[PDB]
Amino acid sequence: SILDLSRYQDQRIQATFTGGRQITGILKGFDQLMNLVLDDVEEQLRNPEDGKLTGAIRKLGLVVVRGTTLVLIAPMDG
Amino acid sequence: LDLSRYQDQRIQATFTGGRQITGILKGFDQLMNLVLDDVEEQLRLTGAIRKLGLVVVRGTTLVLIAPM
Amino acid sequence: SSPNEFLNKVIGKKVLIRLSSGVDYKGILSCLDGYMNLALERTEEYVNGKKTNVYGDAFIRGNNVLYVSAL
Amino acid sequence: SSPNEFLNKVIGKKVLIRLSSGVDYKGILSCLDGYMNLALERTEEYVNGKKTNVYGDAFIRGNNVLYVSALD
Amino acid sequence: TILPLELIDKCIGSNLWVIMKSEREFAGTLVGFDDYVNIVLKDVTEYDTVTGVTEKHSEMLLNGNGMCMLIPGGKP
Amino acid sequence: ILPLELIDKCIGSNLWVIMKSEREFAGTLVGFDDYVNIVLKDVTEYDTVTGVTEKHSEMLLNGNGMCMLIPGG
Ligand SMILES: [Zn+2]
Ligand SMILES: [Zn+2]
Ligand SMILES: [Zn+2]
Ligand SMILES: [Zn+2]
Ligand SMILES: [Zn+2]
Ligand SMILES: [Zn+2]
Ligand SMILES: [Zn+2]
Ligand SMILES: [Zn+2]
Repeated sequence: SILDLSRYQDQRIQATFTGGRQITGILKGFDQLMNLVLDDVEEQLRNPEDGKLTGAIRKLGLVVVRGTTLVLIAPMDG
Repeated sequence: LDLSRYQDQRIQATFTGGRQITGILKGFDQLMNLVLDDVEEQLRLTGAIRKLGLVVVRGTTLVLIAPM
Repeated sequence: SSPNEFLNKVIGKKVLIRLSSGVDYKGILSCLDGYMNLALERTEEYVNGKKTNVYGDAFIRGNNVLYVSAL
Repeated sequence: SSPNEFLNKVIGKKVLIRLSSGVDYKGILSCLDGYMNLALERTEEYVNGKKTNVYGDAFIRGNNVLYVSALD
Repeated sequence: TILPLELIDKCIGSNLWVIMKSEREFAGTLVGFDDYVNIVLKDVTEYDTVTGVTEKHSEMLLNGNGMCMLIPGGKP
Repeated sequence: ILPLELIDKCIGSNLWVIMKSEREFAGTLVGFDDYVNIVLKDVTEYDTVTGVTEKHSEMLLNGNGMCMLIPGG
């Protein structure tokens, strides 16, 4: 796994947190605890009460993802 | 952190997410896991209540402990 | 049968992964590690019955899910 | 430890402990350990701004809390 | 004085009733656990409390983080 | 580069912090610990759900609650 992720180094990935937040960003680095450094990250906004992805983005730039709330990482389709 | 003061006392405890119970402190560890006896959850805060008995409390959702 | 031992034993089987929020993932396990980080092949995301996404490969933090069971 | 420094800096005084957007605690920090567990005297519970409980002496797992700030 | 993890240790092979922070409950047989109190349960039956709906699992890994309580013995 | 190190270069700069809840925090990094609990000062807190803001001179932000830490934010 700490090996598997290196395969996606420098590439854009999806991430899902506990609570529901979803983001995308470029994998710049990470540790064994699953703390990430993502570049050019865009959080995918959610319908306030429906919960669904609105299609709208929000830009965050260079970010440190906390492994404590990280649930899912996944590459782009293809 | 000096929970030994409340050993065998009836204490009260609330959890992440709103659960709240009562019971007698029968032991604990450094990570705040507890052993409680004669436990009673106050259902949710409807006056309802259920009896759980001897219980191991997890310290990962434990938020607050208090006497009575 | 440790959590690890349990997890090893379910490699290559369709597994169900429930989130505290009642979102489910299901896919064939593929890889593990000491910290319960799971690697799955094709993965489907459901919001109670309703498929809502598919991931070709996925990494899932076991530490942060509700449970892991074998379908 | 800056967290340790912040906490000590506020022992014996009144602190605001936010559990969630909905739930807060207020009281006098009295004691603390290295697992961020807190002992408070005369601690109060607020829900949506309404003081729903007074506990007196109490322990709070800082670890399972949103934040701890000096009150005012 | 009773130690929580030693009590859990004595429950291997026994029935546990587990209560989460959400509106979910599990009853099964303790197969083993982590030093982090992640447990393996056999012949589990899960209870939703909101709906009241139930389901069953031959074997499962129940994560400790979301746990509030483990009750030696079973439901109810 | 290492996530922990990136936070280290931010000691003294502004930090934007996003939680798993609808709560956000912007302040200046005083310091952190091994578990990434954070001390912020001159802090402005954003409830994104209602929309109300709030202010704090100095606070300890619990690491377990954080999703994201954004340098200079
Ligand atoms: Zn770029
Ligand atoms: Zn009893
Ligand atoms: Zn692999
Ligand atoms: Zn493998
Ligand atoms: Zn593949
Ligand atoms: Zn189930
Ligand atoms: Zn280095
Ligand atoms: Zn505040």
